[PDB]
Amino acid sequence: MEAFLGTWKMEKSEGFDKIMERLGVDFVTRKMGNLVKPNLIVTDLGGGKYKMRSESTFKTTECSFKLGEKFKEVTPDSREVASLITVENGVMKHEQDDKTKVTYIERVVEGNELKATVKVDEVVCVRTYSKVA
Ligand SMILES: CCCCCCCCCCCCCCCC(=O)O
Repeated sequence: MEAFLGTWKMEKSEGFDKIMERLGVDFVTRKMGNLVKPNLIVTDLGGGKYKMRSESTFKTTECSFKLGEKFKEVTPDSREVASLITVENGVMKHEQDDKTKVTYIERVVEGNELKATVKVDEVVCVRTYSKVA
């Protein structure tokens, strides 16, 4: 998790519309989701716990978790999901099961850039972030 710590600003997004469409996100929310460019703040809480916070004009969302420990998450579009985050060969692997679809998120860091790949069924989205601090 150490590679992911800090603040990251979203620069570009591709395919997020298609992800939201597949997940059943409603029209108004999708309009918002396609516009916003969130920050992502990843913090070490000690004791193996971490927080991810996402700030945007839509809302602030966050979650605190330990690696390899299933937890309840609410997504930004207000689905209740069962989530599980691990790190494997440098890749943060974050699954979200909403009981209809499983969303697979992979985050990777190379230098100043964090790339978040989001997959639902065959749909692929990539969101690229730059390091702020
Ligand atoms: C901040 C905009 C929220 C818009 C609502 C979209 C809800 C779809 C949820 C997809 C799961 C979360 C994807 C996070 C990807 C990332 O870290 O950039």
